[PDB]
Amino acid sequence: EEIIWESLSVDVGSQGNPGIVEYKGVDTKTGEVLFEREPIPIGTNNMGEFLAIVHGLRYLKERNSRKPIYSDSQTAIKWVKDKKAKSTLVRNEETALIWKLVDEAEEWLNTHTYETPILKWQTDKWGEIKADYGRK
RNA sequence: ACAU
DNA sequence: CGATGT
Ligand SMILES: [K+]
Ligand SMILES: [K+]
Ligand SMILES: [K+]
Ligand SMILES: [Mg+2]
Ligand SMILES: [Mg+2]
Repeated sequence: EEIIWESLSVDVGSQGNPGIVEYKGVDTKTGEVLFEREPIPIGTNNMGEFLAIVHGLRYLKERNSRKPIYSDSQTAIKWVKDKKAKSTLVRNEETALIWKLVDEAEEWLNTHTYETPILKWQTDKWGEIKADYGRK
């Protein structure tokens, strides 16, 4: 329908999938970058999209903000709703860091509360989410 | 199929 | 063209 401009938008960026994963959150209205995660050497697109939403939840909660979060990831929105990131990525020494962060994000969700609406960014209608990395 |  | 996901 209408974009809710008073919101936080998040997105993953990667070099390969699986590959190097990062994410960022921006003010939907202004494009101001509000947070950026240091690149993680191996992860998946969906793991990064999940981490980005959870980081957004933590960021808004710390600031007493009731703004919604936009994500373009059907998968990550569902994983956050379920409090469970159902990634297929093998757990081995190479993937230990991303899996540690995902495990810690799930743990945060299981021990905290939030009312933040997590909304699907409608890329087909509105173009690329404002947190997009411009790499595609 | 749809969403990345 | 390849991959991650419901
Ligand atoms: K997109
Ligand atoms: K991109
Ligand atoms: K597929
Ligand atoms: Mg995305
Ligand atoms: Mg993007």
